Amino acid sequence: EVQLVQSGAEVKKPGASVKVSCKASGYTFTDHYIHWVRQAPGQGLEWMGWINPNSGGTNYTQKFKGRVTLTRDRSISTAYMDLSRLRSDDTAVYYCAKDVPPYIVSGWLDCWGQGTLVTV
Amino acid sequence: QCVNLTTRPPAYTNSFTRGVYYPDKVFRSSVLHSTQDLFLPFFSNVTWFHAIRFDNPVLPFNDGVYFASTEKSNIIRGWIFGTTLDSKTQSLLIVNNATNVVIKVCEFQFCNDPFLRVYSSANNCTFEYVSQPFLKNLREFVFKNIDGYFKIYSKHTPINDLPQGFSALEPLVDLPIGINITRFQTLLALHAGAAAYYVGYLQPRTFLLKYNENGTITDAVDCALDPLSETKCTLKSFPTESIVRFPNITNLCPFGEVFNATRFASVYAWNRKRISNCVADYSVLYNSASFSTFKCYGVSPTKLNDLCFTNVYADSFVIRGDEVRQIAPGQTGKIADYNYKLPDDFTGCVIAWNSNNLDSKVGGNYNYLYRLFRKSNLKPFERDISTEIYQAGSTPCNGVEGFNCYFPLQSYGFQPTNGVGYQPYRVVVLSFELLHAPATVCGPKKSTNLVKNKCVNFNFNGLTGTGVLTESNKKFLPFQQFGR
Amino acid sequence: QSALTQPPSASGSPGQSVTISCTGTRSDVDGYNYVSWYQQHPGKAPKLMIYEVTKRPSGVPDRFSGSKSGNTASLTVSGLQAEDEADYYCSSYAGINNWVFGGGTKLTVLG
Ligand SMILES: *[C@@H]1O[C@H](CO[C@@H]2O[C@@H](C)[C@@H](O)[C@@H](O)[C@@H]2O)[C@@H](O[C@@H]2O[C@H](CO)[C@@H](O)[C@H](O)[C@H]2NC(C)=O)[C@H](O)[C@H]1NC(C)=O
Ligand SMILES: *[C@@H]1O[C@H](CO[C@@H]2O[C@@H](C)[C@@H](O)[C@@H](O)[C@@H]2O)[C@@H](O[C@@H]2O[C@H](CO)[C@@H](O)[C@H](O)[C@H]2NC(C)=O)[C@H](O)[C@H]1NC(C)=O
Ligand SMILES: *[C@@H]1O[C@H](CO[C@@H]2O[C@@H](C)[C@@H](O)[C@@H](O)[C@@H]2O)[C@@H](O[C@@H]2O[C@H](CO)[C@@H](O)[C@H](O)[C@H]2NC(C)=O)[C@H](O)[C@H]1NC(C)=O
Ligand SMILES: *[C@@H]1O[C@H](CO)[C@@H](O[C@@H]2O[C@H](CO)[C@@H](O)[C@H](O)[C@H]2NC(C)=O)[C@H](O)[C@H]1NC(C)=O
Ligand SMILES: *[C@@H]1O[C@H](CO)[C@@H](O[C@@H]2O[C@H](CO)[C@@H](O)[C@H](O)[C@H]2NC(C)=O)[C@H](O)[C@H]1NC(C)=O
Ligand SMILES: *[C@@H]1O[C@H](CO)[C@@H](O)[C@H](O)[C@H]1NC(C)=O
Repeated sequence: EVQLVQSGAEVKKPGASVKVSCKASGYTFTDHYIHWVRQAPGQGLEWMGWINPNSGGTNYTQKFKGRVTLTRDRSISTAYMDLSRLRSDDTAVYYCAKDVPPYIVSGWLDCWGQGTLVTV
Repeated sequence: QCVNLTTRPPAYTNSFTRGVYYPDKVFRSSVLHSTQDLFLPFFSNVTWFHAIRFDNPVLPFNDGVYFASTEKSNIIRGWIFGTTLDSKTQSLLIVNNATNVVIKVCEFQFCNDPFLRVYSSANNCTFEYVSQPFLKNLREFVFKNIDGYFKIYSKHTPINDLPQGFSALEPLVDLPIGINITRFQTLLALHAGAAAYYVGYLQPRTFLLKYNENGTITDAVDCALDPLSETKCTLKSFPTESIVRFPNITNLCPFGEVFNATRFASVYAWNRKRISNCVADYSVLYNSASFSTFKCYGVSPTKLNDLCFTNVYADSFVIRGDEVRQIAPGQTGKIADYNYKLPDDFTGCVIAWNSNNLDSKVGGNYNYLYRLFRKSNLKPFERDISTEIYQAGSTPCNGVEGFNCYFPLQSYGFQPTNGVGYQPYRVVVLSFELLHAPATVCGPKKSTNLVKNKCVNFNFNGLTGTGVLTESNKKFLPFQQFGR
Repeated sequence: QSALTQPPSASGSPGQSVTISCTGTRSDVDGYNYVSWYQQHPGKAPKLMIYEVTKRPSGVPDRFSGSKSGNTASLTVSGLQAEDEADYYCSSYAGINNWVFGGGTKLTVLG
């Protein structure tokens, strides 16, 4: 069994920022790309962008460019997401994920996190 | 740092009786011996250069050379030898200093007219040597090159045009270089003044030498020069046990700087270390306990102390657990394909030992990588270090990590909890090479004892025999080691 | 990028079959097999049902079955129960190193 655990809720204002953590246990951390998804309270899921825990290369959606940044720390095996242009339409629930193929990217997101509620 | 200068009918002088060296290391007393070797004829015509106007031409090297000089001031330092002398073949340099005679065999790129500022680079330096310096008083040298051996003889006599008389040249150096020589050139030291030197060439001749009471040569006749001399040659006138003795064991070979290194390297960028001109003790790293694998192919473990090879190499890795079985002739499995492959006709040894107490950490080493994706398999002993992204599709990557553009470099994850099969094993591979050159790497040679006043066998330095040994009162010259 | 569309709603009779659809998927030889389907119950995390258009992962009964043809993928359910009261989301590739989801279909069974 694989476990993913996210941090707690946050409340900010349209000038503040936010950081979200994601701790992984039960498997080999650096053999799986990690994706980020968002869900507004009562709408459909929206994809954000991915990260390679081995190298560190990333890629985003062109809509989010300039405001989001993804990082990792392998010693404690955690992944962080930073957002710094909070507005009224950024209240949401944020999720982690995990790919099936080991050294390849493909959006077969099988095991999910638990969701962080950011009520800006 | 590369200057050119040349602003310029050589004369000819007799060499009356000059250039008679010691053919071999044997002590003959009060004898008239006959020899057939490369000697310089009698009453020839040697060439008298004074290259300082300034020009140091490149001269031929037909079978050897006799070189004489008489300048008191130290202007002439050393010589350069080579075949093409232009950055594409090996070359030899004997430039000496005020207290050293350093000799180098390297791949040089010389200037137009080098002087002491002579060369621009040195790629592969395959020899080295340091000892006391070689250098009105006449100084004369003889250079020969046979069977990969370079031989230098010399003498120094004070005088007050070459003199008349006799002087024999004593052996000075014998080197196992192995290069091919057919042209040479001298080099001068410029802060100058006129410098004169004499050059002559050797030929196959037959001589009759005279050894006096103490082992020294005092006269000789060339057997072609005169009808009279030919007549002088025809008239020849004007078991209990076994002891093995061998020289001491000094030049031990550096195996402690490979097996006891502070930090090793990855597997995709491994390391190579040329080993030559040493005495290898192969039975000190077998009779041990650290190594858990000593697999040897092509030889026998206990026959490595009686063989000599031209060259020996050494390769180093750090890998994990159950992959050491892929380092063998005829294997595969993603580390013998893209990282390190052994030839089919291997002649060497493989030694691997566990190092879990030095290459693991509580968080993770995350420092040792290996290749994972590649287009084709590796040829034997081929290294790849580039990091271009592996295109697995039709669309060019353009140097971005994405959909069908994999990153071909993955890191080992080490920590002090994994079972055997996941812990770091350090690996060292020894390879032997033998081709066309005199063998330098050799094992130790034992020595037994010395018993006197008994009938025993003996093997003094390779001169096997049987008899009785007792102390005598004869006095050899310093370089003579045979008797007779 | 692209934009996938699927009907807002669907329904079926207990014991019948439903055929929730999807369309707009990337249609190219190199990137054809990249479709996935997820199911979510209210107030929970989604679940994986079908990836690699017809491959199925462990833990889900054989009743759920995906398919694809031409430009459109599709899901197929059989033996409907009262448990299949959830919202289903399509997912696909969208060209420039980016994946996209769909609007969602609520699957309703009446008793
Ligand atoms: C060859 O070696 C022997 C002795 O081996 C070594 O010599 C010591 C100096 C030291 O290096 C130890 O590791 C070995 O014992 C030499 O014989 C010795 O020579 C010294 C010089 O005066 C003399 O004081 C000793 O008594 C000698 N040894 C004995 C046992 O009497 C020998 O000289 C070496 N060969 C040459 C050519 O020097
Ligand atoms: C690699 O090193 C080992 C360890 O030798 C040690 O080196 C220093 C760190 C220091 O602690 C010394 O006191 C140790 O000797 C070598 O193993 C030694 O081999 C010699 C051989 O005569 C033996 O006398 C020592 O007892 C050995 N040391 C131990 C700890 O067992 C080993 O030989 C070295 N590798 C090679 C190829 O020589
Ligand atoms: C995220 O990845 C995209 C990848 O776009 C593709 O890149 C090639 C593999 C090729 O297939 C292109 O036709 C695709 O568009 C990056 O977009 C490219 O980035 C580089 C540098 O800007 C360059 O190849 C093109 O300009 C971009 N292609 C475009 C705009 O269509 C993009 O840069 C990546 N984002 C980040 C933050 O790294
Ligand atoms: C002369 O040139 C040689 C060539 O390097 C050098 O001689 C030094 O000799 C001492 C004693 O053997 C050692 O330090 C080295 O062998 C040489 N020095 C260096 C730095 O390698 C030296 O450069 C010159 N001078 C002398 C006095 O030898
Ligand atoms: C041959 O060697 C012997 C011994 O080394 C020489 O005899 C010595 O010669 C020196 C110098 O001539 C004298 O000072 C000694 O007194 C001699 N010793 C004895 C015991 O006589 C001899 O001279 C050498 N012969 C030649 C031709 O050089
Ligand atoms: C050769 O050497 C001698 C020198 O005494 C003499 O015969 C002559 O000058 C030289 N040159 C030639 C061409 O003979």
